Amino acid sequence: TALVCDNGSGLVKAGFAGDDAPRAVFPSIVGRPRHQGVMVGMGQKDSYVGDEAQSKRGILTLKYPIEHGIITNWDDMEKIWHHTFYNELRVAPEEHPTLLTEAPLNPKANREKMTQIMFETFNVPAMYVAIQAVLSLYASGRTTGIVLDSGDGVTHNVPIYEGYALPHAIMRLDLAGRDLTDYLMKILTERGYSFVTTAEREIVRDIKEKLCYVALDFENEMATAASSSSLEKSYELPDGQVITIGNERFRCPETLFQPSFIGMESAGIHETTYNSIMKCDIDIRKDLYANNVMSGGTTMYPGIADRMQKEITALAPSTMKIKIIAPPERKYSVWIGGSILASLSTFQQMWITKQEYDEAGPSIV
Amino acid sequence: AALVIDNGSGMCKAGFAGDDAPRAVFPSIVGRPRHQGIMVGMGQKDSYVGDEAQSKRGILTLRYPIEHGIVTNWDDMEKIWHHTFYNELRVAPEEHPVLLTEAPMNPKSNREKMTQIMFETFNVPAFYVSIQAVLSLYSSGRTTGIVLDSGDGVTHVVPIYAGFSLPHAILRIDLAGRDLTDYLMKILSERGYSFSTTAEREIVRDIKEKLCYVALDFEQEMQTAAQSSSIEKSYELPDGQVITIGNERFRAPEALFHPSVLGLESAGIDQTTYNSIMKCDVDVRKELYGNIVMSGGTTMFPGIAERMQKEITALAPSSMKVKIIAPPERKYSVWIGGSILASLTTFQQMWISKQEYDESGPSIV
Amino acid sequence: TALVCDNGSGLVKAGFAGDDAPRAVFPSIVGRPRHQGVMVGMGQKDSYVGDEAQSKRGILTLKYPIEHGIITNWDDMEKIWHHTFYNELRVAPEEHPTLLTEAPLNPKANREKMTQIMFETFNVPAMYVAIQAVLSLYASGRTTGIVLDSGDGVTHNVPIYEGYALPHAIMRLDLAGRDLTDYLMKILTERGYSFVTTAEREIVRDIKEKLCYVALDFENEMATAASSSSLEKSYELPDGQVITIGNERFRCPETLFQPSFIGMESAGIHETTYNSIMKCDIDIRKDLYANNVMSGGTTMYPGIADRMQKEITALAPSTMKIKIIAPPERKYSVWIGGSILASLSTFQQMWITKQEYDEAGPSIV
Repeated sequence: TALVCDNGSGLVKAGFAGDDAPRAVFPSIVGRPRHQGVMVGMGQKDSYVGDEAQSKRGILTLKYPIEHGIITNWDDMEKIWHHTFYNELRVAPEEHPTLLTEAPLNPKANREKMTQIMFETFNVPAMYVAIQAVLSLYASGRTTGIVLDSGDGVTHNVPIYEGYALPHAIMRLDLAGRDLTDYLMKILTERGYSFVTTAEREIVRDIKEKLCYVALDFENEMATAASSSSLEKSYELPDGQVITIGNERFRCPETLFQPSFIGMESAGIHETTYNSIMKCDIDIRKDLYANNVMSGGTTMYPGIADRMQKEITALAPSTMKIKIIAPPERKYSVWIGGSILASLSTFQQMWITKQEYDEAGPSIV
Repeated sequence: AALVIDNGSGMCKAGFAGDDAPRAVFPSIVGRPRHQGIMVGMGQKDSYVGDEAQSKRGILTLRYPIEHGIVTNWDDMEKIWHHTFYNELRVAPEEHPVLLTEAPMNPKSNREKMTQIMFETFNVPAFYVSIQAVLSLYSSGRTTGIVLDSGDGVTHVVPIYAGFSLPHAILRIDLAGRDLTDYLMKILSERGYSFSTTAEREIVRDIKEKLCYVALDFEQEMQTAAQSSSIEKSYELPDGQVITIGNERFRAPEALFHPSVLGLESAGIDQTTYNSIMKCDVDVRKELYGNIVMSGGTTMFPGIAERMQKEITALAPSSMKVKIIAPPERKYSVWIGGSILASLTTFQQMWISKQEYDESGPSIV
Repeated sequence: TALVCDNGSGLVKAGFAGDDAPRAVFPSIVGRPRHQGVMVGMGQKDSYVGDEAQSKRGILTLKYPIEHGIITNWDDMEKIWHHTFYNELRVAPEEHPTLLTEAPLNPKANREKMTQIMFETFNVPAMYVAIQAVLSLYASGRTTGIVLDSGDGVTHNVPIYEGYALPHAIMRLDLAGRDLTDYLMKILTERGYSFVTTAEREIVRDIKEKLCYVALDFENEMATAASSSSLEKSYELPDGQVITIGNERFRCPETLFQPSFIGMESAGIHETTYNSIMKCDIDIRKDLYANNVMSGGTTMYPGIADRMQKEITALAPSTMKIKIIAPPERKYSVWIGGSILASLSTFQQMWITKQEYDEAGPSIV
């Protein structure tokens, strides 16, 4: 059977086509040691991937090999792809068709390099690479719609008709998980605190998951922040510092809607939906609006879907019939979409064989 | 001497009669500041146009008043001219007879309204409006010839038999040089290519000009882009990223022959030439077949004349004299046709006088 | 028991006999899939008829099997009827007598081949084929007159006196429901609009039915268009672009009186009536001038009967009584007549059975 492997900028999820829910789920980090010391009962080790990269981070420096949707470094990608099979999944590549995911609408060479390294270094009998937002539409179990796939690096509004994007409206904005934590980090220093290590930047990254939320209306939320302590939510910062976070808790995740808040020349996410759709053919738009679907990391925020209903309806003509879906499982949607499609009998023919590599070469798809 | 200001949907060119090269060529963008302020540099003036407005996006909200060579906003079109006269050419409208252009099959009122503003707010001593294809044909030194503009704005085929357009086959495709840059801006994304801000989208426009070509046979080509990096040409993005560009090099221009890849079941430029020619009378058809003149910016792509020559040969009888003629200057022919027409001595009695304007009014054209 | 199934340039109308209004109703379209993929619900498919095809129109190749009321392909047609019995009426053709309709100039071959398909494949027990305009006269209940049959594909003048339709007096004029809608496309796009996608492609059809007028006195209604009265009629798209249709609204039905509006240098319906009544005998004439019956989808226009009233009255002898009988039901009359006829207590011994069919062969029917 086959393996599906969502390479995030920050999270890499993998498993056997057949199950509902992914097996290997690890941070996309390659760490590297900061001093010649011996690990307790190990060789010194040149690098650390995912999880042991995460725990041994302090004595380390951590690079992520995927930034903003791009695989940037290609060795550190191999270390991730290795850490899947030979560490997380307990498998040998040549046993398995493998599938990986990519950022709405491809050319060639970065996929060539993906396809290449698969069949050569690892020797997987088959590969397929399939679209990240479009696979969230496959997870949502429909054809048409507009996805907002926003992970660590890169958000995407993707409008779709048939299985594919109506791609001319796929706005990127590289305003996403990373710079959202950078805001929380600043607005807590502003609040009177400090943070130094990347571990501490994880603890920031973390308060983002647990305490940062999306109001239905910012202006009334700033008002209720100014009225009652109600919004303040403390948390024991591991050391000790039970810190209070109040108006910040929305003033960070807001950043999708206001890049002005970090100080960037982008219009907000709420508007980019309308503009992507206005860029598209005009009547099928109705279907697109009716299936606005969300996915990834930064889409996990408490309130974001109902607020997208306030916002996008005020942008669009009132009779528009807009409907935002955002799967409860959404961190894994690209993989749910993946497992099922990889396991699909009418799609079994579409996989890239080993054979097609050895004859036709890396730019197969 | 008498001016020529061709109102490109994205590219406006000005100048006079007689000049060989267009004197004032600029991005036809009206820019207004997002918070108009008290001082210099701070966004001071209620409208900018051209390369100034272009860099100043960061302070502005940009507009294109002309959509599909149909001026869809006059209150912005005017103020472009007020910059084109006073800030580009640095001259006063009331002194020079003006020649300005139109997209074929212009709704008469819109012409009459250009005619209105020119003589009323602009008080120009004389004026004449002119059809874009028909001027580009004059910049080949022809009377007769079916012409096909593909500009930034809109793509237009005209059976110009002997200096007259035959309306009934003046065909339009609303997928064009803008939507082609867009066609590229779709299909670079899963190599992590970042095109999403207007700055980035500019960069994808540059790649379209520099690398994108019409393959002589689409499918064969694809398999050479698979088999070899023969197609694969690298490019350094303004930050410094050595990217490589391959399939998109031939896939991006090909939306002109297959509108479908954008999402418009419209006939390709070739099919549309043919279908315009048949829609003319039998004897008109012969010369049109042998005198297909290409015009605009989007007719520049390497491959396009040889490819049009191939396909129209399949489409016409074996013994039919198919013959393409393309100007190396085709992004500017429409302007050159202006400058030639204004300088034509014969034509000095053909201008619309200020007299006729005030005796007979806007409707006379 | 008996069935009636009217085959149109636009729509099939099927049912049983003696039902008031058609049981099955579907667009004469036959689509083929352009993409080898599973429409998850079906397996692989052959072809799509009706609204199966009018849903999947983008991914299909649509074909019009019955150009202008003449059966133009028998492959697609056999499938239409294969769809008619089983899927729509949900029953088996072999226990059901089946009346169908035919064109006023319909060749023997077309009558005989529809009947070959009828018995020899579907195995129906008894069938009838009957001339479209007569069946409107039979829904109008009379034996005599001149029947102005304008549907989607064809406009007709069929005189009848006693039962049977008059072959050399039947006028036909191939400009009708389609030619009018896609004209309303041009004049309204000309009014500064564009029906770019599928459902406003549908809205140019919708507007034509609901909103349009055969204004009585068009000339002094052109004055009323030009002096601007509140004749203007907004309607919304699927988005919130309220489109304002005012004048064109009547300037499009105007084509059934002057064929010049599209481009045919020929006499409008009104005249062609008068001409057929000339070509008809003298003694009949007083009937024809007073039993001018109109039907087919296109005759539904607000004002068309009054207008026809005046047009032929301005051509006839003033000693003559004139009457254009436009029934409130006219878009289904061709079937109502059929249904009534099949349900007639006298018609059973004209139910042409397989016994009659076999022994005589196709030429019995």
